[PDB]
Amino acid sequence: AKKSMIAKNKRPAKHSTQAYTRCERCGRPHSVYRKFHLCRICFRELAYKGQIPGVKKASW
Amino acid sequence: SLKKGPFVDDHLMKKVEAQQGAEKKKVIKTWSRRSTIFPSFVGFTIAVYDGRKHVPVYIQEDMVGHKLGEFAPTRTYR
Amino acid sequence: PRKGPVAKRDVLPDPIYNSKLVTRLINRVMVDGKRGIAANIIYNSFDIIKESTGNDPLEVFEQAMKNVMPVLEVKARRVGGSNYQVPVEVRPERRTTLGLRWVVNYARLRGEHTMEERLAKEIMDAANNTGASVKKREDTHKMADANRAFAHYR
Amino acid sequence: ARIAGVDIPRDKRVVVSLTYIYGIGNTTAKKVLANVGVSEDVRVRDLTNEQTDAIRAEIDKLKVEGDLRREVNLNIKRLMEIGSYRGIRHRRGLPTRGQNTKNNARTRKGPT
Amino acid sequence: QVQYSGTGRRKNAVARVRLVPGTGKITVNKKDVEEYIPHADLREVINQPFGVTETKGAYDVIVNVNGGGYAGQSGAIRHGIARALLQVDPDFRSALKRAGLLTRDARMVERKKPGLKKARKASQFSKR
Amino acid sequence: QKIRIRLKAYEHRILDQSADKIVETAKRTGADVSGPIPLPTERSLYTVIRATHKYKDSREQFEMRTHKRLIDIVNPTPKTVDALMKLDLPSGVNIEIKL
RNA sequence: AUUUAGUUGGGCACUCUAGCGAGACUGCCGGUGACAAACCGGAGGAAGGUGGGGAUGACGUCAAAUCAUCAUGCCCCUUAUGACCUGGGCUACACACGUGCUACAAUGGGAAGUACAACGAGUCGCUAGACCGCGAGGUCAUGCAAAUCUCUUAAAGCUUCUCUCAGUUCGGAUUGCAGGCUGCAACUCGCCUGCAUGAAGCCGGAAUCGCUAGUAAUCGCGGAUCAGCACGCCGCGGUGAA
Ligand SMILES: [Zn+2]
Repeated sequence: AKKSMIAKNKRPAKHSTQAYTRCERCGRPHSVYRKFHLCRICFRELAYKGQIPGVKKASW
Repeated sequence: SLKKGPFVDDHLMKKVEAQQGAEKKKVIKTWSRRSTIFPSFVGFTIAVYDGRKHVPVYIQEDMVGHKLGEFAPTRTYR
Repeated sequence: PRKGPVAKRDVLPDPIYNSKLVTRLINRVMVDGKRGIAANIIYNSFDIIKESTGNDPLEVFEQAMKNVMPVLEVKARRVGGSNYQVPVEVRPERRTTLGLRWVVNYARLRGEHTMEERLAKEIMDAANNTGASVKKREDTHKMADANRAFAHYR
Repeated sequence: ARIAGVDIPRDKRVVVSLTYIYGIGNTTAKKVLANVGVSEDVRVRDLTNEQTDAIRAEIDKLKVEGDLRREVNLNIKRLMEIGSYRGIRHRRGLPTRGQNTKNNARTRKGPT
Repeated sequence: QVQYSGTGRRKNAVARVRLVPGTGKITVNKKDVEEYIPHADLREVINQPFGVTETKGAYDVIVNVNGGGYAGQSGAIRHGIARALLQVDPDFRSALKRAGLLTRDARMVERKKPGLKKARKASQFSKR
Repeated sequence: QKIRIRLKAYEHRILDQSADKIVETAKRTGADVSGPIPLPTERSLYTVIRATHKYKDSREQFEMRTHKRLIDIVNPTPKTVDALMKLDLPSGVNIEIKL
C-alpha cells in the first residue's frame, strides 16, 4: 500500500495538523530524522557508505 | 477550555435553525461528534452517529451543557 | 575475591576529636549520599552524652565498644558437607566493624521521637552492660562454645 | 456543638483544627483568620469567647457546611439521570479523562 | 610586589589560589572562607597542606573558583596551596610527596553506556 | 578593523591551511592581522538502535563536529580587499567575509 | 585606574579555548627465579606495570528473528484483498504476570533567608525587561542564525522558627466546580492551574534481583521524536559509603 500513501504526502494536506515526516528513498512512517529526511536504518547504512558529510562513529 | 466561545459545526446550525418557524421534523441525521449544545436546540430530536449507526435522541433542558458525543457510546460492553 | 585479598581504604581522623573511630562511625549513619546531617546528629548525641555524667564522648564510647566487640563467631563450613558451624577466632578489624554495626542498627530501634536521643542513650547504656547489644555479644559467645565440642579440630 | 456546624477538636492548634470541618481546606482557614487578625494560639488552642463568635460569623459567609455534600450529590444526580456515559460509568467509576482500565480498580473497589 | 600562586583541580572543578604573607587567612571570591563553605568543617582538609609545612601559618590567600559542587572545589583549593608552597622551596617537595597530597586525583564521573540504566546498574531481570 | 572572517568545517587540516592562505593575503599587502583564533567546536549526537525489528539493546550512536576559526584585520588597503574578493579556494570549508 | 559590575579604559600574566609537540616503554634499583620468560618490593614521576573508560565481536551453534524498512523466486487478488471520504477502533475489564514511579515520615512535614556544576537547543524559534491575575498564563516591547543574546540564579545542600509520634499538618489516589494552552475540533481520547473532598497505605512470605569505586544509593539539568502531550529512552553533572 506504500505507493498510495507515499503519493498522499506529496499533496498539500487537508488541514495543518496533518503533515508528518516519512523517509524519502525508503518510506518508514516512524522515527525519521527531520534534520536529514532519512529513516532510522537508511541513515544508519548510508553513513557507512561515506555519503553523508559529517557523520562518523563516536568513541569517547 | 475554549473561552473564546463554544462551537458547533455550521452544517448542523443551519440545519437546526431551519425549523425555528414551524414545527420540527423528527429527523436530523448528523455526524454528532464535535458539537456542544446551545439553547436553540431544546425540544428537537437529533439522531447521533456512532461510526456504525445513527442514534435518535431528543433534547431536554439540562441536557444542554456537554457535547453531542456523550450519548451514543461506541463501546458496547456486555 | 578469588585470586587474593585486596586493599582496605583507611579513613581520615575527625575534625573535632581527631579519631579514626569517630569518622568510621559517622560513615555508618549516612544514608543516600547525604553526609552533613550524619555529622550533626553525631555531634549533638556526643554533647548530650557529655551533659549527663560528663566524662568524655570518647572514653565512655570505647567503654561501650569493648562491651560489644566479640571474640568468637559461628562460621558455617561444610567440611563434612553438612550443617557444621565451627567457632572461629574472629579477626581484630571485623570486631570493630561488628561493634559499630550492632550499635547503630540496634540503636535505630530504641524509639525516641527525638532525632539523636536514640544513639546517645544506647551507647551510654552499653558502657554499663545494659542493653541487647551487650546481650548480642553475650549471645554470640553463648552460641560459640555451645558447640565447640565437635567443631574445633578444624 | 461544637463551634461551626459540628466537628471541632480540643487541645490542638487553631488553624489546623479549622480545616477539619467538612469543606474547609487550608487556604480557607488562613484567609478566615486573616479577616479576624489572629495566629496559631498556640498548640493547645485557648480561644476567647469573642474570637469564637468572630470566626462563627466569618464562616457563615461560605457555602461550606455540613451540607456541601447535598450539592455534589445532586450534581452527580443530574449527571447520572440524563444521558449519561459519565453518569453510566459513574454507576461504575470512571473519570473526566479515562485511564485505560486494566488496573484502575485498586483505588475504587479492591478488585482482587 | 611579592606574590605566590598555584592551582588545583578535583572533580572537574578548578581554583586559582593566590598566596601572600599575612596572618593565616583566605578570602574565597571576596568572601570569608566560612561563607562559601557551608557548615562544612572540612577545613582541616583545607589547612592540611599547612599541617606539614609552614606549620601552620601564616600567609594569606586570594582565591577564585568555579565549577563542581562545594566539596569538589573545596578539595580543589587544597592543591593550589601545595603548588604554592612548592614554589617557595624545592627543598619541601620530598616531605610533601611522602605525605602525598600532590598528584591530581583523576577519579571522576563515569562515561555511561547505552543499554544500562546507570554507569553500571543492571535492570532487575525476571528469571522464569 | 571593519573586517573579519569565520570558518566552519570538519577536518582541521583544511581549516588551518585556509587560515594560512588568508593570513598571507592579509599581511602581504598591509599589516595588522589577527591570528587563527580557536573556537569551541560545537558537537552533535544521535542514537540509532542497531537492528531492524527488535532488540533495543544494540545501540549505534554517531556524531558530528564543527571546528571553527576566526580572523580580523586592521587597515585593509584596496589591494588586499580585492584579493579577498577574488580568493575563493579551497572549496571544502565555508568562510564568510564579515565586518 | 572608574564605573552597578571586566564594563571602559589598559593588558594577554593567569584561566580557558585548540593546533603542533612532550611524556609510561619493566625505562633504571634490589630480590626471587636453570642466567630465560615472568614474578615481589623501590626510586624518580602526574600518572607504573593492559594508568581509568569506550569503539573493535574469530570458525561456527540456535532451520533463533525479520517477505511489515528495503529487496525477491514461486503461489495468489484484479469492477477488487486495488482506490477516495466521514465516523469509530487500536485507550475496550470478573481476572493472571513482567517492568517502573510515588509512599507507609522525625535524617521528617511546613515557613523564612542563604551559595556552587556539566552536556547541549535556538529564526518563524529561545524570550530580556516591564505591566497585569495568587496560578497555569496574557500584553507591549528587547537581543539572538551565536564563547556575545536566551533556555538557565540547577536541586538535594547551609541558617533559624513551628509542628510531637498520631493514618497525624504523613500519603494525595479519586472526585465536584471554575479556569489556561495548542488545536478547524480536546465526551469517546491531551497537558496544566485554583478551590473543595481526602482512598489504600505505619517497611512487605515462600522466593528473588542488581552491584567491587567516584561504583552502589540519592538530587537536579538537557534533547530525540515532536502544534501540543514523558514516571520512558539517550547524555550530563552534584553529594558520596560498606
Ligand atoms: Zn529510509
